[PDB]
Amino acid sequence: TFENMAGVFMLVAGGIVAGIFLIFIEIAYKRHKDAR
Amino acid sequence: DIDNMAGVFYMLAAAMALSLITFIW
Amino acid sequence: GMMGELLSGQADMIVAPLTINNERAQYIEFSKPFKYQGLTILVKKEIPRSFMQPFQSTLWLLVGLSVHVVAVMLYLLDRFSLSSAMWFSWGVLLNSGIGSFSARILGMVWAGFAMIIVASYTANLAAFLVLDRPEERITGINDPRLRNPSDKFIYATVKQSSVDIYFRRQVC
Amino acid sequence: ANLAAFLVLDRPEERITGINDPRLRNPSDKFIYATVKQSSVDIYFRRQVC
Amino acid sequence: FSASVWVMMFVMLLIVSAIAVFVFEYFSPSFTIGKAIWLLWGLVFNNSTTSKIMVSVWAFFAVIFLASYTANLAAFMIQQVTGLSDKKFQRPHDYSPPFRFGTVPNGSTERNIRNNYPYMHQYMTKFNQKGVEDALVSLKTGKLDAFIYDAAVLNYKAGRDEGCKLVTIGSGYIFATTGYGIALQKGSPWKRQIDLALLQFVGDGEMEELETCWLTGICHNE
Amino acid sequence: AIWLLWGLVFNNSTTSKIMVSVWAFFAVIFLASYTANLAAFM
Ligand SMILES: Nc1c2ccccc2[nH+]c2ccccc12
Ligand SMILES: *[C@@H]1O[C@H](CO)[C@@H](O)[C@H](O)[C@H]1NC(C)=O
Repeated sequence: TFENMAGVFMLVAGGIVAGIFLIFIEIAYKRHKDAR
Repeated sequence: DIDNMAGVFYMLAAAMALSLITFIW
Repeated sequence: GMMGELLSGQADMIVAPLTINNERAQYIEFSKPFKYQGLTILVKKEIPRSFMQPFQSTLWLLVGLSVHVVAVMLYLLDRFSLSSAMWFSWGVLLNSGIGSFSARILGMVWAGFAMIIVASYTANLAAFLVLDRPEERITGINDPRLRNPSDKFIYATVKQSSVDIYFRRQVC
Repeated sequence: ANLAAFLVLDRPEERITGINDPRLRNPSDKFIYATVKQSSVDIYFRRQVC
Repeated sequence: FSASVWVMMFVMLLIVSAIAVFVFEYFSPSFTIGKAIWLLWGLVFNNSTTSKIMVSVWAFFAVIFLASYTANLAAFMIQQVTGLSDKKFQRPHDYSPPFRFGTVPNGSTERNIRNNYPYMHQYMTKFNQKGVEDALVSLKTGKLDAFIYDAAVLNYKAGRDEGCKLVTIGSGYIFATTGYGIALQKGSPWKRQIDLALLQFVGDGEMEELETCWLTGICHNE
Repeated sequence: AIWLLWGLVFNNSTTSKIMVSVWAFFAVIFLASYTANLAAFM
């Protein structure tokens, strides 16, 4: 509807994207460290 | 709200009492 | 103005919206009105924008630390008598269904905490949505907000029209 | 939604608001109300233009 | 509530679901095709490690969205002829139940409505009454469909009607927003005083109490 | 028994199956009534 929903939806989408991007490399580095 | 804080902290005492009871038993 | 122009002979008939007044009728006779319509108050309409994240942050920090501390302390208690612990806590937060005596009481207290926090969140959302900024800024001449001539809210008539006469013809 | 609406819109105790209340104006036989005696309520009622 | 924003919310849900299923498929290093959809619906629904965190936070967002939707619905749930320009009056024969209305012979309403649509006056001549009380009785007993008369008296009767079963069609739809006035005499020297007195009374506002204690429309709902 | 009893009452937690299901429905009704009462109170 108005900004009350659009803004929070955009913030949630951006947080999802950033979290996925960070967690992918974090898990990759953690697995590399565990199995070196 | 201040009332909500008190309401949510009321159950914390019961939870910690149960934790102490199950730890000592 | 127009009334003086009419009285001076510069006009013979006025076809325009002209409020009927006693002072005007004392010098210029009027005809039957087209329709009856009073005067109201015009105020710009604003859409509120306030979304519950900015409402509180201290409660979010408190719950975020509380979940971790209770999870670690209860896992330590269970071990006596990590990644797996935090995964289990997140799964229970998502759905209470899982997918010696310490486990039962832990589940009961955590489900009660989740229920009370979600109920409080829903109640706050509903209250703040039904009690948002209202478009009601005035109700009439007797509205208290109209009475105070505060500099914060500035409002006045456009000219010396019938509104001015009505204001001048009031006892209070 | 139905539960919430029917709970917030239940029977209200508000039956009158004053002399100008429309429900007081109608002398309908369904709602019967009168003064006890000829006290000052009667004088106030008699001393009204309408 | 679902006229225009429904399409936007549906397309947003579709695109976020597509993004979620794509990233879940890319999170392969059980079956992606047979578990991603189930998990996506389960997190959104109330009772249905890279993927776990995003699934949990999206479930929390879905719970927030459901709470907001319930609050919006709660806020929302708070809250026939339309004048003479309808075909019901002009064409009563097109309907199986014949239309019947009341009027006053040797009155003013019939003389006002005979000028426009004379067929309406001819039809009304068959159905005639002799008082407002007869119209009220007919409306209470259902013997009359609608009644046409002066706006003020009709509104007063509707307000004081028992059960509020008699109402008009909106407000401000009066065909001729006329008045009553004072019947003077041709050439009488009172047009210089009566009008001034009436205007002074209107300006000073001495009619509010009269209209509150003499009209007092009971049937008011909000 | 305790786990099923809590699960039916909670939102997201053949003689016994029918009674458990109907009691879960009753618990949902009770939760809805409690939420409505809180909304009226606030
Ligand atoms: N005067 C009003 C109220 C007075 C007391 C309690 C609730 C009310 N709700 C209203 C809602 C709409 C208009 C007037 C309202
Ligand atoms: C006009 O008709 C009405 C019928 O309602 C009747 O009461 C009245 O006496 C009539 N007037 C004349 C002048 O015939």
